[PDB]
Amino acid sequence: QESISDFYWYYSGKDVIEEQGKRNFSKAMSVAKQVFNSLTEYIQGPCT
Amino acid sequence: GFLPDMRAAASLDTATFSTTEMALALNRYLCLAVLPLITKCAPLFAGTEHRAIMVDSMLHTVYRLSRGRSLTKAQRDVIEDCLMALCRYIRPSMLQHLLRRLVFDVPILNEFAKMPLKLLTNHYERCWKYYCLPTGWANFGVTSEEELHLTRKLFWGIFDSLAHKKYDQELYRMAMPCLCAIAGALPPDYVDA
Amino acid sequence: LDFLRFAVFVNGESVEENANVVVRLLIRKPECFGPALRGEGGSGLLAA
Amino acid sequence: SQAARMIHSTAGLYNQFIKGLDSFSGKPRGSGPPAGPALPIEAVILSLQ
Amino acid sequence: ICSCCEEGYVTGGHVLRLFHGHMDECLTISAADSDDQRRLVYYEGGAV
Amino acid sequence: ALIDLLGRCAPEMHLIQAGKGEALRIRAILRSLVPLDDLVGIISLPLQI
Amino acid sequence: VQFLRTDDEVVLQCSATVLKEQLKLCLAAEGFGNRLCFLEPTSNAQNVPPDLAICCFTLEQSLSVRALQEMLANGHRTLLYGHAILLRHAHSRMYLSCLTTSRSMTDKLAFDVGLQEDATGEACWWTMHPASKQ
Repeated sequence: QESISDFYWYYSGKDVIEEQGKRNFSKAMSVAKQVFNSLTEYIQGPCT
Repeated sequence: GFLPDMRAAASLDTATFSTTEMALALNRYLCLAVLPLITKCAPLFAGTEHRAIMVDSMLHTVYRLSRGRSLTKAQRDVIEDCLMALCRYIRPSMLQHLLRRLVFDVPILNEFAKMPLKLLTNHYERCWKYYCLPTGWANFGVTSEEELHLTRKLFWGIFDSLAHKKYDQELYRMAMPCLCAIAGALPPDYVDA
Repeated sequence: LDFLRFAVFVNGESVEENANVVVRLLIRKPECFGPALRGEGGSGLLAA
Repeated sequence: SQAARMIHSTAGLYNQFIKGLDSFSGKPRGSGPPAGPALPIEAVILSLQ
Repeated sequence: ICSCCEEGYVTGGHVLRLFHGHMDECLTISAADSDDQRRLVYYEGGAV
Repeated sequence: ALIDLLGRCAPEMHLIQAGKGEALRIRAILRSLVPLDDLVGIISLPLQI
Repeated sequence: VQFLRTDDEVVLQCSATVLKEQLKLCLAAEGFGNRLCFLEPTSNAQNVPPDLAICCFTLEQSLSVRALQEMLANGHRTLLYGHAILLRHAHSRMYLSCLTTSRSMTDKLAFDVGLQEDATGEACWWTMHPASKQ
């Protein structure tokens, strides 16, 4: 999340995100999606 | 820190010490990071009357460093380029010593005489209003009569030397622009005492 | 020092990233400057 | 509160300046400077501005 | 310092006036350039 | 060697005219490391002809 | 386990040891007629009370490094290491900053710290780093 926030802060000034930035964002968001799915799996069952 | 070292190298230019390791080191140091620095700061030399006494002196040694021996082709080209770039922005009334020194060898049309007369025409084409027009060049006064006699003698020396020498294509079409520039610059009705 | 200047300077130009990193490390460790250019020492270039 | 704080600081600084001025009054400096401490002319100028 | 400060209650590092019960006077030092050289406190009140 | 290394670590002129904050900071640091007086004095030192 | 937060009063205190005696001093500046700061000793308060009226500072704003760079190009938030902060004097309402005047002679590479009227520029922002390994 900190890395993604830094990337957003860097790219905020630019008007249009370039192709490389879009690819990096897609990779980071896919990794974050997998981590979120694992976190959901850890607590999907009512594990107190 | 700059001029004294050039003077020391010019003293070291003699054939007795020309092959010395220190002489080669001094030549290498002069060719790099100091002479190109002078080339870069050449336009800043405009209006250098206050230090004119030293300026001529430095010009002097520069010319010597361009005519010295034991110099690589690249080093000689660097010194010649520095001389031309410097003389580009120097007021013409300051350079009379330069041409009075050049007339030592420029009317000889030797191997080392191609660069000097090239420096002549480029100057005389730039400062043609200094001599031809009765009013002096812009921001400058009227040319001294000594300069007029000097350039007349230079023109006649080049003319008769080229008259009495064998034909050389490169030398001929290098020296012809200089003769044309000198003829154009010096007024037609000049009379020398 | 020769290796550092080889890394910093390439093809007659200076790489800003490498130069900034090198200068950051150098200022972070003043003892790299020796007895001279030292706050505690203060010898001076001409004196040295 | 701010006005009182600047009043206190200004009063102290100007009292120091007045004492410094009165230290060498009536005695020419001559060769060496007066034995009193150097007048805080920079602080006085900055405070006045 | 003021992390545990609460509104409406007196705290340290505060400048304030000590008014009496009738509120017409308060603890004041002597006037400027006084005989006692500002060493005694009085319940003057009024314009002070 | 140290002086040469610090010299070639200087930022480019185009960055200086661009007004980049990092380039100005680096140039200020380099100017703070050594002064001009030392440079001119050491250049003025003669050699063993 | 309380954590520092923005928009609150705070005092910067150092710790020196001279003649096997521990002295605690705090940074303080006047701000009116004198910009330079100095260490006033907060120790030995029983014998002599210190002047703490010019020792209070306020954490005006904390920001990230890249956010600070972007804002320079253009809620009690918790403070964490690696974040720039802005310090403002409580009395003079002038921000602490690193001036370009080098008044020391022992260390030639040492600048001065003082109060400045405006918050513009990068000289008034200070980055925090963890002193300990923990």
